[PDB]
Amino acid sequence: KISTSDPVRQYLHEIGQVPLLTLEEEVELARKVEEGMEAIKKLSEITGLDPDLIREVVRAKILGSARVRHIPGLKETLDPKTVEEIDQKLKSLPKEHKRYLHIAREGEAARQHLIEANLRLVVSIAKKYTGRGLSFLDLIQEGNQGLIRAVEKFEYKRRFKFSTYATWWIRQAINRAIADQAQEPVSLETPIGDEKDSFYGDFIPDEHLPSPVDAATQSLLSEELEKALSKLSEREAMVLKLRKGLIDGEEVGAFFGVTRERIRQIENKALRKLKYHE
Amino acid sequence: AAIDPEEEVIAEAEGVVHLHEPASILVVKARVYPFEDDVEVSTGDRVAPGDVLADGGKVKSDVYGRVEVDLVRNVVRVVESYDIDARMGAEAIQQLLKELDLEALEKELLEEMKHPSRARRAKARKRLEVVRAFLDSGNRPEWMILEAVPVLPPDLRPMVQVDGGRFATSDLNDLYRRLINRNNRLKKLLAQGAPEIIIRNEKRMLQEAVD
Amino acid sequence: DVPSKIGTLLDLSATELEQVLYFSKYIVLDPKGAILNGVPVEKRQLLTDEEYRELRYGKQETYPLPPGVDALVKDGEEVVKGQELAPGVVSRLDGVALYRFPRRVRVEYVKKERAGLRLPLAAWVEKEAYKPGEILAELPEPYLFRAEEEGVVELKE
Repeated sequence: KISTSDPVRQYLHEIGQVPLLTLEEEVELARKVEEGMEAIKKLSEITGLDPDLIREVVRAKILGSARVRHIPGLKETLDPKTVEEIDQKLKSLPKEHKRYLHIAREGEAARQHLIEANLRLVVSIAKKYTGRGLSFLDLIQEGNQGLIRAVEKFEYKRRFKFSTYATWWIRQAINRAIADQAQEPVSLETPIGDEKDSFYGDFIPDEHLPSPVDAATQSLLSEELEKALSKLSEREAMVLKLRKGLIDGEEVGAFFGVTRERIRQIENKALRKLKYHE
Repeated sequence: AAIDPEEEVIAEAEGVVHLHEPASILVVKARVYPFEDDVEVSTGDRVAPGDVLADGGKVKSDVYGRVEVDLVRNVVRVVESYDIDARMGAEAIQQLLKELDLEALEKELLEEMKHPSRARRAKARKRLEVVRAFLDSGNRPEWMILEAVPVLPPDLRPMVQVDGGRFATSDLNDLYRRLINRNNRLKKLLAQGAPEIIIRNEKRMLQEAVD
Repeated sequence: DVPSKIGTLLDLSATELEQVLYFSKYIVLDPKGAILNGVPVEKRQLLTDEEYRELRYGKQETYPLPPGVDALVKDGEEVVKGQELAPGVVSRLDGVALYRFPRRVRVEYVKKERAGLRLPLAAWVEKEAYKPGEILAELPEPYLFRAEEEGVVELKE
């Protein structure tokens, strides 16, 4: 049925089942996660293997079974066959080192239990970006991306709690994706005039295919521009080169650090000599 | 051990360690399998009775379940489950379709059709139609679900400049962006670690936007 | 589409199974799902998140305690169907009681010492089968004999 309320009684059910004990469990899991982090690092040391690699082998073992397989640096490696090789390499490693495996396991599974508990927060966050130009579900999913992001960074040592730490990283994922994804272009099919049967593609003719003077012009343009750009002192050129043409619009803020007089001055004089060399 | 090295509960002269007040109480259905000497096989795995449970031979657990590892009481609980191949959404059905013998289902339906008495075999007839359809000069039913989506060319769903700073868009492109969005966020949701209900929510979104 | 092309084909509740599981998280057993429920492996059949969680997770349960009470945490080992856990804390979910998150903890230091006394000689009044709580000497009318020594009066509760 209608997925308005489905992923809500999805979320609020296991958050109903796990609304974290504000301190107790909350931190219980954070600690476990760091325990995993370091267990993993020392395991990298003992095995000569990659930290994120061990990380992912653990992850694969916990979730039961998965394709998974994406990592920084590389992108793959044989999954069902090989992962167990890594597990039995964990089985050789005596009590002393085995311990780190047991703990890392508990850690990563705690990490997931944590996110699962903290999702209703994402819900209530994304609730205040409703009519922004993204779907509520799109909003929330970006939020959850932000909360996972928060989990990977969080240092429980410094006493402040995850609720308000995560708040930020969620707001960041949301306002991040909002800029990209979200008077706009009007749809191609609308009743025009007498609202009978006309679609607004009906009414518009064709002009030109080649749309020329684009590639060739830019080709001459940027090159010559750059030629004279280079032929005068780079301070002056570059100033309103990038001030006017690599971010935004400012003369008040223009100077790195000289007089408004001097920017004004050398700007103008630079242009002058640039246009007509004597 | 607590946060600050400042006053943590350091051990005094020998003391038997009892506990009074829990915050809550767990009632998991599980088997308690202590181990004393040597190590084991860590939290999470499947068992029934497996191979090498605890101490490296002595202990082996009978009942089917999921492994936990207790570092305090050096015990392992074994909760009720095993690799229970349970799937949700289209992936599951892709599988279902791939494992189907339409020849077999044909004969099965033949019998299902004629032999049961009337008021029933109507739907077996209608079902037979589609099976025959497939096994006729027809194709294999596993393509009935998608994992590759063709994109329509662009000029058939074009983009243009009307009256100045307005543009106009074939409605199909906003749906195609909807689906690029969802599918990509899915990929990076698998990359950036994978809590189930969230990935499902995304997968559901994905279905929704293909539809 | 009217005859649900896939829902008719696959042995399906030719409508609601598919609607249900495609869009939602609902499930059907892929190949072998060995375990228990009130029937064995259900090769083709479907279920809710409740029963499914009751298979991926097992059968966990939370029982809350007002900041003060605690009956049987020491039973961090056993529990039955419908067990008393505290004053107003039942538990029908039958499994194994487990200590969650503690507060109070008892350290017993167990101080040793050594002391003297004086008995009815001929009367058997010393067994090694006696530990604490146990009998020492019985029924001599009376005792008042010489505890040879003297000093300052000191008594412990």
